[PDB]
Amino acid sequence: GYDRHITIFSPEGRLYQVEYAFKATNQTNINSLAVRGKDCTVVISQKKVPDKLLDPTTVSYIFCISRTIGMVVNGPIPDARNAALRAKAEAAEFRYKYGYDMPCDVLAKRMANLSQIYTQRAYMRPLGVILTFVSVDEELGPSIYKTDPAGYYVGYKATATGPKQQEITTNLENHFKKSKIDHINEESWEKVVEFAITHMIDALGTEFSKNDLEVGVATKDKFFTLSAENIEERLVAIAEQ
Amino acid sequence: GYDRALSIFSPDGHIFQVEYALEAVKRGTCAVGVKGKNCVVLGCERRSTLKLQDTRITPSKVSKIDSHVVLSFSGLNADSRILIEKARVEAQSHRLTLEDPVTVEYLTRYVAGVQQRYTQSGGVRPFGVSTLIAGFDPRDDEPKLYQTEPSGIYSSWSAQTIGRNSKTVREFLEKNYDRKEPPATVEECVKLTVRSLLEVVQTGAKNIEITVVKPDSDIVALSSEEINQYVTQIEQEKQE
Amino acid sequence: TDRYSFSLTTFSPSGKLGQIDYALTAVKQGVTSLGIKATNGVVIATEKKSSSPLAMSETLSKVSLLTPDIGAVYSGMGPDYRVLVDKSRKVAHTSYKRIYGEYPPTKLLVSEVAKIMQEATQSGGVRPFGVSLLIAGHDEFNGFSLYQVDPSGSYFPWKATAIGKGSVAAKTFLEKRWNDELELEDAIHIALLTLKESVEGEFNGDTIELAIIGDENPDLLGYTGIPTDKGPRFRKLTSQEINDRLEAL
Amino acid sequence: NNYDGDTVTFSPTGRLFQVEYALEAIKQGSVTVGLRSNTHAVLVALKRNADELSSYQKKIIKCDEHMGLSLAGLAPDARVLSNYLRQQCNYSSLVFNRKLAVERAGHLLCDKAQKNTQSYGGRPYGVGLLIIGYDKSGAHLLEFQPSGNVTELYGTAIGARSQGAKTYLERTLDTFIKIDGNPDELIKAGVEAISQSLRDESLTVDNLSIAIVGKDTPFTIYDGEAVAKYI
Amino acid sequence: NSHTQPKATSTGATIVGVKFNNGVVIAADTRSTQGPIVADKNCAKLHRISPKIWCAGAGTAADTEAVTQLIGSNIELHSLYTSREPRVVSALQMLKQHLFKYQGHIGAYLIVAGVDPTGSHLFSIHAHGSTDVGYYLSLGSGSLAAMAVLESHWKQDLTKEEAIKLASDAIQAGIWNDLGSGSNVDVCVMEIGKDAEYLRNYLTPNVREEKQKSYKFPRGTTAVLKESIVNICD
Amino acid sequence: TGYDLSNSVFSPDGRNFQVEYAVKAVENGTTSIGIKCNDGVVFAVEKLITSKLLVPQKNVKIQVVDRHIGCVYSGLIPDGRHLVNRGREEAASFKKLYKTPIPIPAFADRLGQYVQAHTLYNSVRPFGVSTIFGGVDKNGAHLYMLEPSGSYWGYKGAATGKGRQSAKAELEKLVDHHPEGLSAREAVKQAAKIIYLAHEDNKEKDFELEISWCSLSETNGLHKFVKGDLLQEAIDFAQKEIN
Amino acid sequence: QFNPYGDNGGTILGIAGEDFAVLAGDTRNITDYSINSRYEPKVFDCGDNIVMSANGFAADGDALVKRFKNSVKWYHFDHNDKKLSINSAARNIQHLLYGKRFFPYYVHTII
Amino acid sequence: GSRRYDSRTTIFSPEGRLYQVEYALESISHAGTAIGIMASDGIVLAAERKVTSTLLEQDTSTEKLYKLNDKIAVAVAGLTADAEILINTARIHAQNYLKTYNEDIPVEILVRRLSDIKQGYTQHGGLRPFGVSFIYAGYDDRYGYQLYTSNPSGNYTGWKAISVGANTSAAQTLLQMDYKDDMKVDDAIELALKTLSKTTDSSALTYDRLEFATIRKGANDGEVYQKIFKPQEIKDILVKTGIT
Amino acid sequence: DRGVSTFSPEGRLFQVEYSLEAIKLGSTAIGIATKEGVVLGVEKRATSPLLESDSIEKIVEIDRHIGCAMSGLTADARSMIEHARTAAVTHNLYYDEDINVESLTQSVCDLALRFGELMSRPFGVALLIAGHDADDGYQLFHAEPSGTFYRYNAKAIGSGSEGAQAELLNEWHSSLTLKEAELLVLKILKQVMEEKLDENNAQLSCITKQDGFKIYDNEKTAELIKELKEKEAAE
Ligand SMILES: [Cl-]
Repeated sequence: GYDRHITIFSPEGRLYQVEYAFKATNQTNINSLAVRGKDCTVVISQKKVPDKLLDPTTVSYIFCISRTIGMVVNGPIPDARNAALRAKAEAAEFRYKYGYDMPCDVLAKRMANLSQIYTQRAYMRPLGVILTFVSVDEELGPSIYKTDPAGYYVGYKATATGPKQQEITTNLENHFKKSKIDHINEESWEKVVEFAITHMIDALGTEFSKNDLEVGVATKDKFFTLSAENIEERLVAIAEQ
Repeated sequence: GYDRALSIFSPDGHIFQVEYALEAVKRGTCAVGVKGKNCVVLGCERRSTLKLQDTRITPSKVSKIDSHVVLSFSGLNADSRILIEKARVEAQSHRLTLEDPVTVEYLTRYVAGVQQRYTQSGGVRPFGVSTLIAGFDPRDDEPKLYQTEPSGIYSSWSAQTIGRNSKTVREFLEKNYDRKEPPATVEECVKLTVRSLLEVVQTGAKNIEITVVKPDSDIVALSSEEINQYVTQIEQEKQE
Repeated sequence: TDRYSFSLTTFSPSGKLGQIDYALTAVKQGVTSLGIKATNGVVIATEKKSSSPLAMSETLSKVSLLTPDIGAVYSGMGPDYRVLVDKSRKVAHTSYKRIYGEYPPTKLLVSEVAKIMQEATQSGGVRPFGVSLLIAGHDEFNGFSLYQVDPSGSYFPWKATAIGKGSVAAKTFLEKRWNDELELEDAIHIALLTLKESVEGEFNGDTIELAIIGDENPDLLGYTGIPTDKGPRFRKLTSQEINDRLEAL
Repeated sequence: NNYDGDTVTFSPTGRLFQVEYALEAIKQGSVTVGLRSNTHAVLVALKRNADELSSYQKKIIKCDEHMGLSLAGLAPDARVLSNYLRQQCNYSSLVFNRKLAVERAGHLLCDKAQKNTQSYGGRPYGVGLLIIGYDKSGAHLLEFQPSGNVTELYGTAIGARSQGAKTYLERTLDTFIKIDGNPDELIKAGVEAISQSLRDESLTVDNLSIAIVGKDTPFTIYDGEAVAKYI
Repeated sequence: NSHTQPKATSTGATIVGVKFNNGVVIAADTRSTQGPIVADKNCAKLHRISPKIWCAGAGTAADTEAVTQLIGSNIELHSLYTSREPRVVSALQMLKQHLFKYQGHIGAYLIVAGVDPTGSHLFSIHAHGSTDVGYYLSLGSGSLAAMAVLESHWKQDLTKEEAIKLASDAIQAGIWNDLGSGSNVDVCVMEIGKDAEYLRNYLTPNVREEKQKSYKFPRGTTAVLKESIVNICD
Repeated sequence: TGYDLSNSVFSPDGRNFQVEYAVKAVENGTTSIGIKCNDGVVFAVEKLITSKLLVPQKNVKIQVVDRHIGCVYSGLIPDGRHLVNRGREEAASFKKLYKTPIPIPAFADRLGQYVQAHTLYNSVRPFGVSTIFGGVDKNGAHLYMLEPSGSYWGYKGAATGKGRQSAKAELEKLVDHHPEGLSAREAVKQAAKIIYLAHEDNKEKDFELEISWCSLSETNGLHKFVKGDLLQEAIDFAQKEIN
Repeated sequence: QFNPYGDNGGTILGIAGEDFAVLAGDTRNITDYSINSRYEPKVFDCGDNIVMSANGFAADGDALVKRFKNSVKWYHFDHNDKKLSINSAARNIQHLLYGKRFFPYYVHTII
Repeated sequence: GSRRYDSRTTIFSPEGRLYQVEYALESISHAGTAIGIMASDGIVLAAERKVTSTLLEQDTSTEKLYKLNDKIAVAVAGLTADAEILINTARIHAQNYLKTYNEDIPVEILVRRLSDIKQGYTQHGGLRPFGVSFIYAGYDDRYGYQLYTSNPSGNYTGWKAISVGANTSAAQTLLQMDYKDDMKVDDAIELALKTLSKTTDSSALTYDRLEFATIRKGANDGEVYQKIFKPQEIKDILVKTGIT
Repeated sequence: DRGVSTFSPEGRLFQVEYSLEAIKLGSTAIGIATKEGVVLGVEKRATSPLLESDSIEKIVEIDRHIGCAMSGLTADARSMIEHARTAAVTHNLYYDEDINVESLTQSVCDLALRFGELMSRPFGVALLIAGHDADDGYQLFHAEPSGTFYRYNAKAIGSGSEGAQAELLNEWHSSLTLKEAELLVLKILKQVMEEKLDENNAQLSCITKQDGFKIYDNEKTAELIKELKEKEAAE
C-alpha cells in the first residue's frame, strides 16, 4: 500500500498523507483561539513549559510575520518555524514588488497554494501545521484567515484550533447566536483580550496563570504580542468582576 | 531526467533486460541473409494474418542506409526506425568528413555501438531488435554480410537468419551452404534464400520479400511475380 | 531535489488508469454543482458547504471569474480548483491576450485548462487534479457555451449538466425541464429547482452561489468613453437577488 | 534487514547498516600498522596477492612530501580519497604557501566521507586509511573510517587480525614513543607489531611494505630488496 | 539589447496630468510623428492600465504601448488573485522595476494617474526607472510649453471643471508652439467614487479646410496591363 | 505498515518514524551539556578513552562558529561536523551582508531550518545528532539545544547523550538553588562535576574531560577552550565531589 | 581602460655543453624607469635536473613556473615516480602556453 | 529514496513484451469504434461517439475526428486528452515542413514523426505511453489517397480499409468481406456505416451518436476538399442508405 | 528492487560481484609474460559454423607497445578500448613519449567504478593488458570491473580459467623463451576448450620491444599448432 506513503489518490479518492498531517497538528497538545473586535483582532494560545530547564521566553507558537500581520501555529515547532520564515519572506517580497503591505487574506491564500502543491507534488511532504493569520486590514478591517495541510483556507468571524477545538467552537457559536452580530462589540483591545481568555476558561474548564497563556493582538498599522506582566494585568481584571 | 538503471546484472551474471530484448527479436518476423560470389541477398518474412493491407505505402522490411548498404531486421518495428535513422545520418556524416562512403563493417560497428550504449545507460531500455547489415565497400567487389543484436555484439556471416523459427532456417543453411563454393550467380543466391524461407513461411504469395544488392550501388527489390517464379520452380523440383 | 521523474499514473492490466478513476471518485464525493444553457445566456450554480458556522462563507468563492465573458465552478477538491483558476486566468493572458489583444473564446480557454490537467496525468512525480470543472462563457463568433472538464483532461460541451454528489438525479431532472427555447430567467428558475433537491440543510442566498453569463454590463465596467468596450458578460448574483427568485418559486 | 537497502535509511535502533557493511569490507582487507615517535612516523603494511603468479597489491600511497597513507579495503576508493588529499595538500601550497596540517587533512576526509552517508543514490566509501605526516606541530598518525570518524593516535592497526598488533602497540606504548632520532629502530618496532597479526605466513622480501616520514626525512616508501634489512 | 532604432516610431507629444479636489485628470495631444512627417493625425496616447488607472505615454511609441499593456495584463491578474481593485503604486512599482532592469533601452516615458481605495494619485515615470510625485506634471517634446502654462495658472484646490480647463490649455500650448505636437486634445477624468470618463477628441481646433478642387479622376485614366479575379474562399 | 522505511512519511499517528530513529542514534552517543550563566555560557563533553593509544587532548570535539559561538553535540560525530560547517557559512554570509556578527537566536534558526529541511524529502537522511550551542551577543547570553526533527528552544541548562537524565537531574538542582544566577567560573566547575556524575552511565571505559566557555567578563565575549590550571582546578573539584 | 600586461624587464641566457648546460639570468626587476628589486631571482630549479626561467611579465612568468613545477609533481604521482625527460617537459610546457592562446602568458621561456 | 515507488513503465516482460503498451492497447479496445475506408476517388472516416447523453451539445462538438491540415485528417480511439497533445504536435510539424520546403507535408512523413514520438515514451523517460490509436486519412501528390494507423507502441502500417477501438475483430471481418479495389467514395460511405451498424454495442445507430468525414477530389478541378459532416448531413446520409 | 551501488552484508558491491559471474561465462583468454616478450591468446568460440570466424576480434591493439585481450560481455569492451587508445595517444601528445603500461591500465580501471544512480552498471568484461616500456620492461596486467588490477607473470580469464591457472602455476618459470610461451598458450587453450583447437577457432598475438604489438596470421598459428602436437608425441 504505497498510496499511503506519498501524496497520490487511494481507491476511495483520498490522500492519506494529508490526513495524517492533520493528526500531527495536535502533537503539541495546545489549543488556540481567535476573535475580532471593532478596531482589533485578538488571538490567544495555551503555553505549556513542562521542562524546568527550558528558557520560557523562547517557548512560543505565535509569530510576527510583518508589521501588520501576526500568525499562530498549531503543530510541531520545526514545521511551524518553516512556515513562519516563508510567510515573512513572501510578505516582504509582496511589499517590494507591489508597493503596499500584503493583506492578511492574500498571504493566507499564498501559503494555502504552497500547501496545495505539497499535496499534488510527490517529493515534497505536507507540513503538519495549521496556520491562523490575523490582522486589521486597511480595506476589510479586522480579519482572521486559517490554513491547513490540505491547502484549504477561509475567513472567520472567530475560530479555534487544537485537541479541544470543538468545545471552544460551540462556546463561541452560542455567543454569536445571542449577540446577533459578527464580532465582539468592544471599544478597547484590552477588553477583547479579556473576552477571549474568559470564553476559553469556560470552554476548556481550566484556570490560567500568567505563564499558562500566550497572547497576540492586531491593531491598525501594528501587530504585537503581550508580555507575562501584560497578561497578568489582564487576568486581574477578569477576577475582579 | 529519468535516471533509473533498467539494465543491471543478476546473481547468476545475466542482464535480464538484454535477454528479454532477445525474446522480442525471437517474436519478430523471420529475416534471412545469404551472400554469394558477387552478391548478397536479403530475404524477409511478412505474416499473412494482415489482409486489406496497402503494400504501396506500408513500410518495407529492408531499408537503404546509403546507396551501397542495406539494413533488414527482426523484432520491434518502432525500435528499428530509430536505429535506421541514426545509421543514415552517420552515413552522410562519414561522406562529409572522410570524403568517402562508409564500409559495411564501419556502419555495422556504429549501429552495434548504439545498441550497446542502451544496455548501460540510465533511464533507457535496450533495443528489441537484431539487424542484418549487407552491402559492398567503396571500389570493392567482395560481398559483406554482418549481424548485430541488442547486447551490442556484432559479427560477419557467410549466411545467417534471425527472428521467429530462425533456428529451423539456420539448420537448413548450415547443410545447404558450402564455404568452398558459395552461390556463383544471382539466381542461385536468390533461390537458396527463397528455399530457406519456404521451410518456415507458409505460402510463397505476398509473404516473402526479396532484395538483391550488387557492387557499385546496384540495389533492386523484386516484385510479386518475380518471386512467385522461384516459388513455382522450387515446388516442382521438390516433388521427386 | 525532485527525483520523482517517473509517472505516478500508469495503465493497469485491465487498461484502467487507476489515479484518474480514483480522482473521479473524489469528484463523486464532492458537493453538487450544475450548469444550464439558455438562448440568451448561461447559468452556473452550486451549494456553499460551510466548514463551520464561525467561518465566513463569503470569503470562499466556489464560482470564479476567469475572463470578463467566462466563468467557472467545480465539484471535488477545493484547493486543487483554486490553483487551476489561478493557472487558467494567467494562461488566458500569456497564451492568447498578449498575442491577439483580445480574450480567448470559451472553447480554447477550456482547451488550455484541459491541457494542464492532462499533464498532471502523465508528467513525472504528480497526481491528477481531483476536480471536475464546469466552464460557462460567451464569445462573438461562437455565442454562449457550456463545457465540462474532467481529471483525465477530457472536455465535453453540454446543453445542461450536473456533477458531484447528486449528479445522477440532477441530470434526470434537467432532461425533463430543458428545451431549446429557454430564456435566461427560465434557466435560473430551473437551476434553483434542480439544486434544492441535492441541498439538505438551509436553502437561501447565503448558502447558494450562483453566477450567469448574459448581456453586457456597462455599469460594471468601471469607465466610459470607448463605445466598443461595453462591459463584462459575467455577473455573480447577489444574496438578495437569489432570495427574490426563491419567493416566486 | 528492511533498513539496509540504502544509506539514507536509519534502523529502529538508530544504526546505518550500509555504513556498517562498508566497515565490514575493511575487516576483510589485509593488515596494516601505523605508529609514531616525536621525531618520526611509520607505516607498515602487509601486501596481499591473488596467487604466486600475481604481483602484491600496493597498500601505501604518497600525498605530499610530508604526508601519506596506507589503505585497507576497496583500493579504488583509497585512490579517490588519496587523490582528494593530494589536491587539498596542493591547494594549501599554491594559495597559502603553506604545508597542509595533518589534523586539517583528517577533517577534510571526514567531511567528504560524511556527505556520501546522508544522500540518496550514492554509497559510503569502502576503505579504511591510516594517515601519517610531519608538520609544524611534529609527527602525527590518524585513523580514517568511512563512517566519517577520524581519530589521532600514537599507534594503531586496521584490517584482518589487526587486534594482535593493536594489543602489542598498547603494551609497547611507553617504549616506541621515545624512539627519537632513530628511524631504523622505530621501523623495527612496527615490523614486530605487524608480526603479531600473522598466521601461517611470514614476512618475505616482496610481501612487506614500509613507509616513513619525519623531521629531516621526506615521505618515502620502501619495497623489494630495500626492506630485506628488517626481516 | 540594441542601442536604438531610428526607423522605430518615436512620436512628438504633449501629455499632462493635473490633480484636483476629488481626483485627477490627464490629457494629451493626438499627433504621431515619423521624423518630420506626421504619420497619424489622430492617434490615442491615453492608455488604460486598469478601469480606474490610466496612462499617458511619450517617447518610443512601441515601448510605451508594449510596457503599458504588459503591466496592465499583470495588474489584472494581480487584481483577480488578491480580490482587490488595483492600486496606482502597484502599477508604478511594476513599471519602474521593468524599465530599470533594461537600463533605459526601453524608451518609455509615462505619466501615470488614477484612483483606488487609498485615494487619487499622480506620478511620472522616466525610461531609466526613476519616478516623481506631483500635483501637476508634463512630459513629451511639448512639456516645456505645457509646463509654462501649468506654472502660470495652477493653484491649490482646483475643481473638476477648472482642472480640465488647465489641462487642455497646457496641451494647447504644446499643440501650437511645439512642432512635435498637434491636432486634437484627448482627456481622461478620474474622480473618486465615480467611473472614469474618457473624453476622446475633447477639442478639435485643427480641422482641415475644404480643398479648392476635387481630384476624382475620370474612369480609365490609369493604364492597365492585366486583370484577374482573386480567390479568397476555400 | 512500512511507514518507518522512508523519511518525510507521516505515520497514521502523525509521526515521522525516521526522525525518531535518528534520536536513538543520539541517545547512543556520549554525554554533552550546556550551562547558561550570569554573562555567558559554558559547554562540556564526555570523551571516551577507547585505548591508551589515543593521544590525550588531541581529539577535540567542541567546535567554534564565527568567533563568539560554541557548538557541542552527541550522536554521529560526522553529522555534527557537517552541521557546524553549514553554521559557519550561515554566520559568514550574515556578517558579510549585515556587518554585525550573527545573533545567537538568529544563528539558532539558521541551523533549525537546515535540520528541518532534512525531514522534508525521502532523498535525504535526518541528522543523527542533538546539538547544544550558544554564545554572547548584543542582547546578552543565550543557550540553545537543537534536535534531529529541527526542534530547538532556549535553555537555562541543556543535556543530551547516554547520560542525559542524570545530567538533567543535576542541572535542575542548580536552577533551583541559584535563582539570582550562576557565575562563569562557577559554571565551569559545575560543568566538570556533572560530566563526572553523568559518566556513571558509561563507566566501562574511563574518559577525558573537555570544557569550553563564552563570557562577557572572563573571555571578553569570545569563545575559548578551558586549559591548563583552570582545567585541572575543575577536574579536582569534580574528583572531590564523587568521593 | 585596464591593461592586464606589464613589462618587468630583465634578460636571460641559456647555453648547452657536451655533458652540462647553463641557464643564466640577471636579478634586476623593474617597471618603467624605476627599480623594484636588485635581487629577485627568476631562474628556478624545477626538479628532475630541469632548470627553467620565464622572462617578461613577471606575474605571468611566476604563474607559468609555478604551474610547471606542479606539472612535474603530478607526473611523479601518475607515472610511478618516473623522471620527466627534458623533451617531455618541453612538450608539456607547449600545452601550458598554448592553453592560453587567446589570452597569452607574455613571457619568453627557456629551460 | 524514490526507487520504491517507480512502476518502471519502459521495460520488457520475460516474454519480450512491453507491459504498458499492451495495457494501453487493452484500454483502447474499450473506446468507441472508428473506421477508415480508402476508395479510388476519396477516403471515408467514420467513428462512433461514446454512449451519448441527450443533453450533450452535438453540433458544436469534437471527440473523434480532427483536422491536421487542409489535406490530412485523423480519427481518434482512446483518451481524448492524450490525442489532443499529439494532434497539436502534428499540426505544428506540418507547418514546420511547409515553412521549410514551401510544400504541403507528405502524409507518411507526418505519420512517421508522430509515431516516433510514441516510440520514445516506450523506450525512455520513465513516463506512461499515450493511450491513443490514430487512423490517418490524407492526400498528397506522390501516393495519392492514403490510410495509416498508429498505436501506443509507435508502430504504424498502411491500409485500404481498417478499424480501431472496440470490436475491431468483428469489424475487420466485415470490411474484408465486402471491400473491393475499384470502389467509389459513395459506396465506401455505405460500407462504413453498415459495418458500424452491425458492430455497435448500442441498440440502434443514430445521427447523434456518430461523427463522419470524407476527403474527396470533388472540388473544382484537381484539388482536394475536406468535409466534416454536420449533424443534419449525417441524418440525411443515414436515411439515404436505409439504416433509419 | 534495490540500489545499484549497494553493499552486501559481507562488504562487497552486489553489482560488481554479479558482473564477475558474467565474466566466468565468457570465452577463455590467456596471457604469458617473458623476458623476450608477452604472449596473448584467446578462444574465439563461434556460435555457429556459418559465422566467419576471422571477424571475431577478441584481441585488440591499443598502441604500438600495448595490446589487449578480452573475456565476458565483449560488447562492453569497445568503450574501454576507445578510452585506452585515446589515453595512450593523448599522453604521447602531451609528453612526446610512450605511456607506461601500468599508467594505461590505471586509466582504464578508473572507468570501472564510474557507475551508479556516469553509466548505469559496471562493465561485464575482464581485460588482459600486455605491453612494454623502458622502465619496467615486459608486463601483463589483469583489469577487472571492480576497478582493481594485478600484474601477472601469467594469467588466464574466462570459463576455463581456474583449470588453466593451475596449469600455468606449474609450467611458468623466469627463463621462458618466446617460442616456449607461444606453445604453452596453445597447449593450455587446447586443454580447456570445448571444441578441438585449430587456427580458425583460436588466435595468438604478442608484443615485443623490437616489432611492437602483432596479431599472428592463421598460417603462422597453424604451424605452431603442428609444432605443438609433434613435441607432445615425441616423449
Ligand atoms: Cl500562488
